[PDB]
Amino acid sequence: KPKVSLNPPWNRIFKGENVTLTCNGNNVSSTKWFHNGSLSEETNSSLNIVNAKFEDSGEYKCQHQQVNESEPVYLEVFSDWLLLQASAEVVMEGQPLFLRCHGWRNWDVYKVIYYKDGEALKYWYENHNISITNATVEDSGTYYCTGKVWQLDYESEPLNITVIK
Amino acid sequence: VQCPHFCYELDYELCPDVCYV
Ligand SMILES: *[C@@H]1O[C@H](CO)[C@@H](O[C@@H]2O[C@H](CO)[C@@H](O[C@@H]3O[C@H](CO)[C@@H](O[C@@H]4O[C@H](CO)[C@@H](O)[C@H](O)[C@@H]4O)[C@H](O[C@@H]4O[C@H](CO)[C@@H](O)[C@H](O)[C@@H]4O)[C@@H]3O)[C@H](O)[C@H]2NC(C)=O)[C@H](O)[C@H]1NC(C)=O
Ligand SMILES: *[C@@H]1O[C@H](CO)[C@@H](O[C@@H]2O[C@H](CO)[C@@H](O[C@@H]3O[C@H](CO)[C@@H](O)[C@H](O)[C@H]3NC(C)=O)[C@H](O)[C@H]2NC(C)=O)[C@H](O)[C@H]1NC(C)=O
Ligand SMILES: *[C@@H]1O[C@H](CO)[C@@H](O[C@@H]2O[C@H](CO)[C@@H](O[C@@H]3O[C@H](CO)[C@@H](O)[C@H](O)[C@@H]3O)[C@H](O)[C@H]2NC(C)=O)[C@H](O)[C@H]1NC(C)=O
Ligand SMILES: *[C@H]1O[C@H](CO)[C@@H](O)[C@H](O)[C@H]1NC(C)=O
Repeated sequence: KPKVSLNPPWNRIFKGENVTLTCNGNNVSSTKWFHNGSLSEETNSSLNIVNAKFEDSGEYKCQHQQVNESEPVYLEVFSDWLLLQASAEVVMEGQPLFLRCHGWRNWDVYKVIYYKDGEALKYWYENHNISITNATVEDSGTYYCTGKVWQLDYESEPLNITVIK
Repeated sequence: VQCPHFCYELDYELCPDVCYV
C-alpha cells in the first residue's frame, strides 16, 4: 500500500506554479502514474508538474510492485488574487493543520484576515500562515481569507475543511 | 472584482483571469 505526497503540500495552487508528487518511497523497479485514470508517461517515483495549467488539475495515483494502487490525491489549479491553501482538507483529530493565504504571483499580501464559517479568526499585518497545532473536530468548517494586493482588497474562494476522529 | 491599471495598461497580462473579459 503506497501513498502519494506533495511538495509543497498544497493540493490547491496557482496557474503557473510548480508541484511535485512523490510515490511513497520505501522498502527500485518502476512507478506508474495515473492522471485522471489515464496512464502518464512518467516512470520515476516523483512526477514533476511545471508551469501548472488548469489541465493539470485532477486525480493522481501511483503504482509500485505492491499490486494495489495508491489512494487518490486531488490537485486543483486556480487563477485568482488570493488562494487559501491547506496542508490537507481532511485532517485526523490530533494532527496539525496548516493554512496559507497565498497571493497571486507571490505578490505581497497585507491586512490578511482568516475566516471560518463567516467569523474572522486572526488578523496579521504582514502575510502570515495560520497553524492549528492540534486539530479538533470543532476546527471543521469552511475557511477563507481576505487581504490586500497592490493596495486593493481581495477575497479568496472558500474551502471546506473537515476534522474527523 | 476591481483590478489595478497595469493589468490592462501593459503589453502582457500579468493579472488573474478574474480581471479579464
Ligand atoms: C483532469 O481532470 C480535471 C477534473 O478533475 C480536469 O479539470 C478541469 O479542466 C478544465 C480545463 O481542461 C478546467 O478549466 C475550465 O476550462 C475552460 C476552458 O478554457 C475555462 O474557460 C472556458 O473556455 C471555454 C472554451 O475556451 C469556453 O467555452 C467557456 O465558456 C469558458 O470560457 C474555464 O474557466 C471559465 O472561466 C469563466 C470566466 O472567465 C467562467 O464563467 C467559467 O465558468 C469557467 O470557470 C475553466 O477554467 C476546469 O476548471 C477543471 N475542473 C476543475 C474542477 O478543476 C482536468 O482538465 C483534467 N485534465 C486531464 C489532462 O484530463
Ligand atoms: C517552476 O519551475 C521552473 C523551472 O523549470 C521555473 O522557471 C524557470 O526558471 C528559470 C530561472 O528562474 C529560467 O531559466 C534561467 O533562469 C536563470 C536564473 O533565474 C537565468 O540566469 C537564465 O538566463 C534563465 N535561462 C534562460 C534560457 O533564460 C527558466 O526560463 C524558467 N522557465 C522555464 C520554462 O524553465 C519557475 O520559476 C518555477 N516556478 C516557481 C514558482 O518556482
Ligand atoms: C462545503 O460545505 C457547505 C456547508 O455544509 C456545503 O453547502 C451546502 O451545499 C449543499 C449542496 O452541495 C446545499 O444543499 C442543497 O441546497 C439546495 C438549496 O436549498 C437544494 O435545492 C438541494 O437539494 C440541496 O439540499 C446546502 O444547502 C449547502 N449548505 C450551506 C450552509 O451552504 C457545500 O456544498 C460544501 N462545498 C463543496 C464544494 O462541497
Ligand atoms: C490533542 O492532542 C495533543 C497531542 O499533541 C494532546 O496533548 C492534547 O491533550 C489533545 N487535545 C485535546 C483537547 O484532547
